Amino acid sequence: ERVMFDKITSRIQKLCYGLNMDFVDPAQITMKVIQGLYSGVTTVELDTLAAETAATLTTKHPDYAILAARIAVSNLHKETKKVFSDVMEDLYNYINPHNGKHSPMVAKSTLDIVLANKDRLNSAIIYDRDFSYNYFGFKTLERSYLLKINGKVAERPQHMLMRVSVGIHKEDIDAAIETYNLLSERWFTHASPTLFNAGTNRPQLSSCFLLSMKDDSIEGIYDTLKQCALISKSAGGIGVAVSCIRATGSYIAGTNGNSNGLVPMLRVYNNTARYVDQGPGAFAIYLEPWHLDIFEFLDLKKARDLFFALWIPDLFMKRVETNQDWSLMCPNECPGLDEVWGEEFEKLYASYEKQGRVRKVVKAQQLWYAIIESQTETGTPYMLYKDSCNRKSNQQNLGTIKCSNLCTEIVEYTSKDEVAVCNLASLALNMYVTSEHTYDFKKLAEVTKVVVRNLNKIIDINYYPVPEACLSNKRHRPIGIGVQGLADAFILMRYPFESAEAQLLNKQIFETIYYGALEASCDLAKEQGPYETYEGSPVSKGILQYDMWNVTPTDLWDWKVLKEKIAKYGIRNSLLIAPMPTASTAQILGNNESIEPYTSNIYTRRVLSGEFQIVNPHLLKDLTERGLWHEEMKNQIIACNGSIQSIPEIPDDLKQLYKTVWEISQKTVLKMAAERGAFIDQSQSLNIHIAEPNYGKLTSMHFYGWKQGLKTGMYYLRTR
Ligand SMILES: Cc1cn([C@H]2C[C@H](O)[C@@H](COP(=O)(O)OP(=O)(O)OP(=O)(O)O)O2)c(=O)[nH]c1=O
Ligand SMILES: [Mg+2]
Repeated sequence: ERVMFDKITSRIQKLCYGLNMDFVDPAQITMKVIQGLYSGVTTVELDTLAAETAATLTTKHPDYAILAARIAVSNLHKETKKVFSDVMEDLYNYINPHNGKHSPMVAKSTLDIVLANKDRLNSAIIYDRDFSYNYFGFKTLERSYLLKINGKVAERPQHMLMRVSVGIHKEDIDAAIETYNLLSERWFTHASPTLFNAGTNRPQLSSCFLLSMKDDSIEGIYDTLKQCALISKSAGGIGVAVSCIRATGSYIAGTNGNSNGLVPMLRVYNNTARYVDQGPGAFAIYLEPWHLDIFEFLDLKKARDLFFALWIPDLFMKRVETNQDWSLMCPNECPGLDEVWGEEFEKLYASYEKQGRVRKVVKAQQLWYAIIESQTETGTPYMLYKDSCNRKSNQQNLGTIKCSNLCTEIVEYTSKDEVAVCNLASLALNMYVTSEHTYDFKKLAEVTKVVVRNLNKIIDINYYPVPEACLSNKRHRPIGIGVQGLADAFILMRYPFESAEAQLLNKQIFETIYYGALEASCDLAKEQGPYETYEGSPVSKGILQYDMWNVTPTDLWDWKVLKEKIAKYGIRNSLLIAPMPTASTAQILGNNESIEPYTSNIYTRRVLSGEFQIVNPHLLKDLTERGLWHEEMKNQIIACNGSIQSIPEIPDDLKQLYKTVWEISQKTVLKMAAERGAFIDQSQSLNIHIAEPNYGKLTSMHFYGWKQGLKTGMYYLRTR
């Protein structure tokens, strides 16, 4: 009797294994999916209509997103070949059908390793792991990370991961399989470039590059510009130290004229970033605040493809705080201020002052408030503390570090002959919480060892866009291991972000990563010898990052014994740790970004023409299981900008747990950054969230960060 309303309900019901059926209701999906109408429709339109329908119910319970993903994945599975070696073969044999030209999508060398070991590699893969993404993390993979033939996905998520593994580990099949298992289980992820390009020809595997301007001359300026344009060709973020370029109106000997300053120079850099965007290039431009063009620099963005950062010496900060004057200089009149830091900077700068080699004197506080006025409008410039960066860098023996990278986590040496490179991965901190609410530190360490070994192998396979990058990387072998899902780990342990329980876990997590990392880096040194510039470095003198912060680790790990291992063998890598923003990879694994708390408990994702409302999944489980969740409450939470603090019916323990970043003290945020920072040998990407900007309050956040010892005081300022 008409009927046939279940039928499709059963198809949906089939993929609900393990979901919370108190809130997931297949019939609800079918009521919208039916309206399926059509005589000419089949088993392909629903699956995509049911997946979309399930995904909009993510606001009723999080398992709807898991159901949406299973529907979408099983659908992808039937439009895809199962066998890995066969997808790689088709990727290689791709003839671009309308230019005629053979255009292989994987490297011949990769495919040949694959075909030579297909039985082991094909059978190592477990396709049910493709079902472990939530809908939105799957659609991100589908959009950018799975190779397409015809505009039709050929790679399963498993196929992509296995390519990446073989791409990294080559003929080492044991390694490749181990890394496959870690990645497919989600214990860590490689950074986006690695996922895109490993196993391909053109394996541009790195994330960001750092440059110093070659010299203060048209010649110099345009070599650097070229270098930037070549790097931009290959998935490059860029940081550029620009302080050695002479100021506006300074004398040019050879044309008897006057320099045009930084601004019109940077117009060229800005247009090169717009122009070379693979076909959206972004350069971060780093200036020291003594440079005479500082005011015009802080007023420009008010240059859309440039991002601005101050490389700040302690002296400037002391001058601001004691209300003294601040001398602005042209680097051509006063050379080498950017080649030197700390005492040696303060003395040389002071000496130019005593000589009256000064182009303008301002009150330090006039410049200070130009800076924070800039930050209020654009949220830039980024605030980096030059002297902290150098004082606590294991690359010290190389010389003064002139800048950081696009996202402020990388503090590495650069020069005329060297472009610094960021080789990146992240650990998924939430995955290490046991089902018994304890933190598995030993597994964390063991995973970090694997990441180190992979990042070292990447240094050696990478396609470098300029030879100065290659030289840099091979000489010092730095690596940047970050994290994601710290907020999620806290919540899974039931710790409020500001609680003493989290503050200790926070310190222990990062003791552990630095420990494992050093341990693998030392094991690699035993096998292959220390990196070339290791003799001289603070680590070669028995000094580790925490010693530079005058911090004593907790009792969790035996540092005495590691130091003996390092004293004997050295380490393979000049630097190891750098919590980066993880914007794209966090969105794939379904964690919150990096070290950041949840910015809001309700947020939207776009998926093509779709717009989806998502509730903090930890929160939504808590609210649903306490019979508190309904639509009228969702709308109250939206009306309070994602806060649950003024909703009377939520118990105060959950309110503590689900504070948004706006409601968490930024002083605490900056403090925990300094505390884990003692075990981070580079820096960390650290935004400040102040609800409504207040010049006094911002000045006070900056000085707190500076005094805590942070290398990066502030990435972006966010106001809402
Ligand atoms: C030639 C030129 C230089 N400049 C700036 C950019 C460089 O930082 C700076 C020096 O340019 P240079 O090309 O070095 O000029 P120069 O060879 O005369 O060198 P010097 O004066 O050192 O003896 O002048 C302009 O702004 N516009 C110009 O047209
Ligand atoms: Mg010159």
